[PDB]
Amino acid sequence: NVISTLDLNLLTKGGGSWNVDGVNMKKSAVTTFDGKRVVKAVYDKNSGTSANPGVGGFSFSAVPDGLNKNAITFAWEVFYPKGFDFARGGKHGGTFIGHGAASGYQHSKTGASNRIMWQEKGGVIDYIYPPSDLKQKIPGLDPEGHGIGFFQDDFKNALKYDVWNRIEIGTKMNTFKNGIPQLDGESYVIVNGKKEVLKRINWSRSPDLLISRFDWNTFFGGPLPSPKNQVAYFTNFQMKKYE
Repeated sequence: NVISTLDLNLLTKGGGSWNVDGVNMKKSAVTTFDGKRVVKAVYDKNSGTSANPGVGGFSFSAVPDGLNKNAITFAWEVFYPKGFDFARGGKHGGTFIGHGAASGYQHSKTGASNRIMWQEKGGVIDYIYPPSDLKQKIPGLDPEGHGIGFFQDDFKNALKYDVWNRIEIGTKMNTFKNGIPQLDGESYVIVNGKKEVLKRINWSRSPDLLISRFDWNTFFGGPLPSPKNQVAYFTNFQMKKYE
């Protein structure tokens, strides 16, 4: 089910068939750790969102050759050395739908996003910014304020220390019938083999607005930044069929 795997030796040289762009390496680095080619994500104390002054994490986008715009999964592995402080959560990355803002406390009629966040104590959630002005039937899936979290009770302390945790996030567009979005989009999260699915999502308002990119942007919060200088390692970024 793997379509392609990002070669991190090409991360700032176009990413091969991933078409990687917008790399913000910051204080992070591609290196070798535990026999694997990884990105060492460096989170300085007080780093998080732009509201916080420190430097932390790294980002990139990709539109890989082979991206199924109607349904796709992205996957990666992350190693948290013992003692890492998860604070009260942060971002990994995920998929964006359409165009227009769908993060950063902004929404748009044309855009949505489906991201993984970590949580306190190494929990995981699905974290969604849905489009403005688009009907939803899932209670609280609202395009205002911050994103909407799902699965908090299913992945408590799922991210263990000193191990390669395996993460996946699947996104499946809703269908349209005579142009009306059909509230049959889906999302799923997998952490170390445990999968949870969310059904009945409207991901976009019209069939021209489909999955448009992978967006990687790892940082603490909001609203709390990294409480100390610390690192995590990410590896094995894959684009996979939606299962």
